[PDB]
Amino acid sequence: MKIRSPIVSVLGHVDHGKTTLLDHIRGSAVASRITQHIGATEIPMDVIEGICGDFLKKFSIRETLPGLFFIDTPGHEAFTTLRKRGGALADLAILIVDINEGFKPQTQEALNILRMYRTPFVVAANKIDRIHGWRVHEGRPFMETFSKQDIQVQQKLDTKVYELVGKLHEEGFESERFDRVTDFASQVSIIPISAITGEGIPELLTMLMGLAQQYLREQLKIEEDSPARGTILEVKEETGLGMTIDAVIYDGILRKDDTIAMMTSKDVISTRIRSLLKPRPLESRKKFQKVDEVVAAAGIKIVAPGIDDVMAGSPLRVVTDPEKVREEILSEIEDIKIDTDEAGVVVKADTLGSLEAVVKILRDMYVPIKVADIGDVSRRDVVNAGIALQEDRVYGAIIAFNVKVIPSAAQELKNSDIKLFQGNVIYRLMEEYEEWVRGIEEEKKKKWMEAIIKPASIRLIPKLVFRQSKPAIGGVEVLTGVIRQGYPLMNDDGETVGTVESMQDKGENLKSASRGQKVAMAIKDAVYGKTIHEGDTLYVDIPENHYHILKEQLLTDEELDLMDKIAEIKRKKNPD
Ligand SMILES: Nc1nc2c(ncn2[C@@H]2O[C@H](COP(=O)(O)OP(=O)(O)O)[C@@H](O)[C@H]2O)c(=O)[nH]1
Repeated sequence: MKIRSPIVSVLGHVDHGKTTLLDHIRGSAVASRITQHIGATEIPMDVIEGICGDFLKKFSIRETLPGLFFIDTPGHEAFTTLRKRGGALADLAILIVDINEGFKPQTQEALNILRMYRTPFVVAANKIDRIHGWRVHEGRPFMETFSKQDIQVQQKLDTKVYELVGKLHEEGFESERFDRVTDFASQVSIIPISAITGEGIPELLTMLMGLAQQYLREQLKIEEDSPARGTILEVKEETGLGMTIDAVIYDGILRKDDTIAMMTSKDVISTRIRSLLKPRPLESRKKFQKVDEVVAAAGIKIVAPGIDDVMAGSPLRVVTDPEKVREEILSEIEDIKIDTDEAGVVVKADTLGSLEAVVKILRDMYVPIKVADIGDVSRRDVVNAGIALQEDRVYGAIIAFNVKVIPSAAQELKNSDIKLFQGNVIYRLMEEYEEWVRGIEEEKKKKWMEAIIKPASIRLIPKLVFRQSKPAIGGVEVLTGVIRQGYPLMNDDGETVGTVESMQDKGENLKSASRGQKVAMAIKDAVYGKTIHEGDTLYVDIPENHYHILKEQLLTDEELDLMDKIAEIKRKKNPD
């Protein structure tokens, strides 16, 4: 057993500086007296100590770590592909943000995933050299170069830092410029830097080491002779070689003659490795260097037969026991794909990692999942959604992340009832889904409220009697509420006097009457001069069970007052 290098991802909105930042650290390494990796950069502890001043001396873990293994983040800003059995492949992260631009959509998306997988991170407020009036002091610690700026320049920088603090706060994260942090464990540390200039990088790396000191212990233990465990980051063609796999090994050893298992779009496969390729060491004509093996804390390119359909994000396992590896990979993938008869909600994502991100977020929002898979929305996805709609329209929806819609499914989707949420920003999709369930929720109650007998009051206008009884008919004025056709009416003493049979507003047939409308009303079972009298006030005879639904669904002010009045009336022969 040994302690490996913490794996570090660099996340952030396009053009905010992820690449430039990595190149600068790479450069400080290149300029010294280092193993090369495919898709990653290892910065040895001695290099880190050379960049960080005596500032690093406060962190004892530096004496036990080999260095920091930076991931040169995947294809097209994927980042969720940097996955591992359970959560993130990265042990730590740097969230880069342009200090002059502020938080952008991609920035918030990364922030949500970092919180989701509880990955410790630091925030690098990049491009400080672009603040008006800034005088560059090449590769110097932030504190040193900052103290040489004009006072109004120092102030402009802090204004931008506090804007970031403001944004992180709205997002549920307390934070501060790194040197003003009071609780390192609960506040995000913000390090202002210039990736192009090198300014601030020393405190940036020092804070990363601070994150390691605070959080990383057993997660870094590796068994260097155990069968390698890794994650496939890319599956791509390479000139002269066929399909190739770029992977990061996070535990164990991978040898050039090993058999490795992985997941394809259909099943678990294994392949016997032909070559392990790493970049040329620092006038060979070869683009790569062959290697016999590699030990955890490595990025490698693998050449092996039928890997065309291997999924990016798939676990990579050296095989000892064929059945155990297969079931172990299947169980992992099983919690991400999903296809059952129960629940509802159909999810489609562009990659395994993204699908996993959506599935987890949904599971946190306690939304059941019927289908979750990779690929464009299909007719089958639509049909399955329709099936789930049957037991709550809350599930009659398809959440499609960075995926297109198959024409066949487009047509199937023609008939409504099936809501389609499309987008390349996970938090927005979840935002939209909630405000969607929101409406569906209101549209539901209002619907069952229409079936509830509400409070309403009526006054029998004197001298406007058109029929004494059988259908009793007379002029009426609605006092409070909304009297409806069918409503039961009761005496001032709770005695039932009849039901509203029909109403008419001048020449209009009304099923509902409100305010002080005054209409000719027919009251079934009532008889003038006997059970009802001119001038009387009549009240809706609200049922007990219906009355109780004052709390289970609450209604004008006058209506409220009336409800109490109606309660007082009926309480004359049965309290409550
Ligand atoms: N002035 C300035 N430009 C920077 C800085 N960091 C990055 N850039 C520039 O911003 C552009 C995009 O950033 P880049 O690292 O290349 O790619 P990325 O992962 O999308 O961030 C490039 O033109 C960089 O040269 C910085 O600190 N200062």
